[PDB]
Amino acid sequence: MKILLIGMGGTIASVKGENGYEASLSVKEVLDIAGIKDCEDCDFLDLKNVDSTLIQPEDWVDLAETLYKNVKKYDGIIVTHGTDTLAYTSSMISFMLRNPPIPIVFTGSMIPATEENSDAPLNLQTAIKFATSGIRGVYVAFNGKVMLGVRTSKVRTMSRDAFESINYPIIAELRGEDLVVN
Amino acid sequence: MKILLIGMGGTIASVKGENGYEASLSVKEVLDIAGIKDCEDCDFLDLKNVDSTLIQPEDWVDLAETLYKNVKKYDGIIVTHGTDTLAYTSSMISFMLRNPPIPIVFTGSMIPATEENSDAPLNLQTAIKFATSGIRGVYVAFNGKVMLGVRTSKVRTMSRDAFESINYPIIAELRGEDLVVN
Amino acid sequence: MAVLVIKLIPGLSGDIFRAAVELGYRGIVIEGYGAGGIPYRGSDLLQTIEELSKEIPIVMTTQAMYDGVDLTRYKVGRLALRAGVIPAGDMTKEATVTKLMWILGHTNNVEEIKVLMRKNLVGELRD
Amino acid sequence: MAVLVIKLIPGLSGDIFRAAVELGYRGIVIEGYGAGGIPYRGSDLLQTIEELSKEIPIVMTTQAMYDGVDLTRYKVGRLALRAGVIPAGDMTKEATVTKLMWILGHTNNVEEIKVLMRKNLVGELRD
Repeated sequence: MKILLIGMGGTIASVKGENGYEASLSVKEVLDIAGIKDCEDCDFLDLKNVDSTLIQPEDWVDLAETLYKNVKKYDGIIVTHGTDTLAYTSSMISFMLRNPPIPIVFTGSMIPATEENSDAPLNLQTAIKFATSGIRGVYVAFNGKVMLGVRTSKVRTMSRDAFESINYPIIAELRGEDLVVN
Repeated sequence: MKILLIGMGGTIASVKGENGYEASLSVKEVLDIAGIKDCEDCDFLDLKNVDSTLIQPEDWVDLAETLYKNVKKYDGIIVTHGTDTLAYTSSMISFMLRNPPIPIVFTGSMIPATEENSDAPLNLQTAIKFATSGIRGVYVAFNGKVMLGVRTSKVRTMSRDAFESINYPIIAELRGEDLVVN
Repeated sequence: MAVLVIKLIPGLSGDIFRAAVELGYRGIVIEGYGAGGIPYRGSDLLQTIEELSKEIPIVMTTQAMYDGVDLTRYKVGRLALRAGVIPAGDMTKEATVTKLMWILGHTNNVEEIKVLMRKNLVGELRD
Repeated sequence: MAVLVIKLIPGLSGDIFRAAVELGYRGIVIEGYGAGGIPYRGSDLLQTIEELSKEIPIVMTTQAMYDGVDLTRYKVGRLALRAGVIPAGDMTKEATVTKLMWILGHTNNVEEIKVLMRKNLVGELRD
């Protein structure tokens, strides 16, 4: 029931102005604007606020250190991330944190959390439900599916169904309020 | 009703020995071993007998010249080809032969025509049915589908359903003895 | 003529693109992330492209299988465009590579190549 | 350390691989066709790999999205193996690149890297 949410930026947290500026929400702001009010005991940590296209290998070191110092203190961790290099990060973190004691769930959205039709609420609810499972490891939640993080690829560039599990079964799939694993 | 079949090699024409040699059937041998007996007026031309992985840009020049000197003499042309670079060839030929007067259909198989469970008969029947349509252009037939040749990609490496039309509707799909275009 | 296709990965530098140009490659395709773009901080890749894109065509497609690129959609895209990157739109990777090859076969004028790559020649592209 | 990912296309030569090694790249991934392999006639690519694969790991994955590689399935595969190419099995391209990067972070022994790449470390590979 105790969850840590770590922000890295991405479209999910994106906020655009008419002045031509591009700003970014913190993780807590993302959850609140996405309308997740059922997050009972949740902490928040803002590690980065970048377009994921900017991600470099040094960022994976930072993220892994951060994860390593929190895996014992939480029952689950969620990392919000841009979709562009999300599967790269989830892959590298999988090699860096061999055998996490908890679920570590990467997610994001194709449409900013600030828009009315965003996929952010579905993705966050999915990640949250899975961070409460007892299933240890590194995963990606997107479009109602939970996929093994080291078997995930971005497959579509302009769709809500942006990710797939490649050559491996999907871990779980949302059906109502239920994550189903078969 | 007058069709030219051009062989380039590939798995479809592959024949392996216990001596460790690898041999290749000509196009006519492929059709006959695949059991296509309904090919009324068909000519045959063997341009190459190679694993398609070997294809280089100079081969596209040869193939295009060959095609250019036959497009007027036939109602349809079929080219048998290895699956590895099939979509490359069908793409380049599409730029080289702008506006062919006839259908030009690339095809092949994941399983050699000599095996009992081969996809060769389905692929060849599909290509033949489409070479008899009045629909001009460069296309790929595979697994019962006809796809625009310049929108085709190899998507699977170990399946009969090896190709897809990317960001474009499938041209036609087999249902019985019928090619359906919607 | 000779084309080089390079996948964009985190931390990829511009030095191999220089080497490619020096080696006599007449075109380069970059498979970017998502709808396409070049990282503007964290590497010299963007600066390198600004320079090279006026000497040979630099084409951007996507590493994803479906939906293609749209360099107007994001800042990383708009800067790639500013830097002279030619978008591949919704073309397949096979169409993108072969189309570039075909074009290079009868012009090396980068701005001419740019126009051709963006024009639907035979059904490969929505222009 | 630094990894380079190159898509195999018809007529691709070995010269850019030499340049990559000379530039100090510690690993190279090749996205081949289908179940994987290197053309044995028509280019100097295979000969170049025979040489370079003992200095840095050369990894082979596929350009296709599903089913991965199997270098034992075809002659072009078996010669790639003979030439010292490390297969990526059924790994994603993201797992392949990042796994190589991670390994290179604590050894540059090519034969050691070879073993690691072929071992299922965390669920990324069927070994």
